[PDB]
Parts: sequence; structure tokens; C-alpha cells
Amino acid sequence: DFCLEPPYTGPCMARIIRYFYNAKAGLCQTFVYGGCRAKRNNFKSAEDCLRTCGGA
Amino acid sequence: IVGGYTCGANTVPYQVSLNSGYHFCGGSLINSQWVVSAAHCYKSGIQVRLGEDNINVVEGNEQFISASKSIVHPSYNSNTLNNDIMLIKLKSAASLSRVASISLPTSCASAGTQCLISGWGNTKSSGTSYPDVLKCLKAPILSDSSCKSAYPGQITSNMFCAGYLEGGKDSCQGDSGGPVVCSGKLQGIVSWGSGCAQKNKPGVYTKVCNYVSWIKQTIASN
Ligand SMILES: [Ca+2]
Repeated sequence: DFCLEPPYTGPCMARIIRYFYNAKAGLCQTFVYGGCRAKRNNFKSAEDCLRTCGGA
Repeated sequence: IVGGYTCGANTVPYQVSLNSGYHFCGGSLINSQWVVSAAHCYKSGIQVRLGEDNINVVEGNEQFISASKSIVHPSYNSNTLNNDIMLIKLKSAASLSRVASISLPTSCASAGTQCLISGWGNTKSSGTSYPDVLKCLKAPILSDSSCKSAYPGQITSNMFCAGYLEGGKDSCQGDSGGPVVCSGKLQGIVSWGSGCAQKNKPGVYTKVCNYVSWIKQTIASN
């Protein structure tokens, strides 16, 4: 379950704000994504995050 | 920028901030209507901010101009990060001492060359602290051999390493797309690395001298 994976910033040097499902808190939170090599627990909005991972 | 210093207001006139509701990448002004940055910084709704020092308060020397076109290199590879370069056309031309363009290189720079790297990225290697003002760092270009030793099978002919093997001084999140200027010419674009300011892991930059003809022609036909 990729929804249970911790957020992955990646090797690129950007500061792009994305969302990840935080199974511990039971909600989608923001994190800094570097711009490349995104893993699946990385969403552009909280709505996309909740639709895909909500309740995992 | 980790381990750098405050540049001083508008002392890096060609530095731009790419804004999408907040600063997410840097870039360099190469002419009144064009900006070069990294391909992984591609985003819709980009607003380019020129004449910035403190990115959090309007100081009066700013020019916010939306991007009309964003051209990512046709051969950019999102997996290998090869050809990590992008051109951004401004919707209107900027008014060029606090805002000026930077010259493209006539030749590639050699190992040992001292360059200026700038940006509003994270200033902590272990932690998070984003500055209000622009930070600067002088770092030398490293040999291809050492770069390839630091990142086995990951360095292409379009990438160069710059920094210190000891760590402590490096670019970081928020600096991507920004300039690496040596001898007054734009030689690199902040691209990637393994963490920030880690020992034996210098930053990796897009080698601009390999794209000069592509840049000139692309700008002219758009
Ligand atoms: Ca400002």
C-alpha cells in the first residue's frame, strides 16, 4: 500500500508543496516535493489525496 | 543555499523567482522577455518575479510578469534528469541596474573555476529554514571524474558538479532553476543532488554551455 509510505522529496532542488496521506493522523498533509521522481503518495490537492488514499 | 551569505539587495539583477502562489524555483533572465530555469520546475500558472530581494514583502523594485510560454527541452528525461533545462517567455518584456540579463557562455568552464550560486532555498542541511532575502554562495566547478565518483552512473555529459566535498556549503530545496555564474557568464542551472551540503555529495548542475545554440534558436523562433 503506497498510501502508507512516508513522503518522498526526491533528488531535485525545487520547493513544490504537495500532499501525502498520513495514515497515522488519518488525513492528507503537505510536504515539500523536490520536483522529480515522485512516488505514488504524492498529490497535487487534498481532494485527490483523500479520493485515492482516504481511509487507508 | 546552505552555508552562504546574504547577497545584498539587487546585487544579482538576473536572479528571478518563479511563483505559483509561493516561491517554488529560481531562474535567470537572459533577455528582456526570456528566462532560463530547470525542466523539473515546469508548472502551469507561473508568475515570474524580477527585482526581488525579500520575497515576502513588496519593496518597490519588483516586476511581476506572467509566463506566456514554457518550453522544456525536447529531450528532457524525468527519470535520468538529463537535459534539465527550460525556457520561459514572459507575457510582456521586463524593464531592464536592479533588473538585468546575464550573458550566455561562449565556452564551457573548467574544473576549479569559482562561480556564484544564488537562491531563496533552504539554508539548513539538517532541518528547514527558508530565507526572506536572497542568499549567495561561491563554489568551484569540480572535475568530471570526481563528479562521476560521487554519483556513479548518474552523471551525463550535460551535468557538472560544483561545491565542496567536505560538505556544509551547497544549494538546497527552493534553489532549483537558479543561476551558477562564472566570469559573468551563465554556466549552470541548479538541478539535483543527494540531500544538501552532505560530505562527498556536491550539487549537480545542468551544463548550460552545451545548450547555447538551442537556446538562441528557440528564443528566436518563439
Ligand atoms: Ca519583494
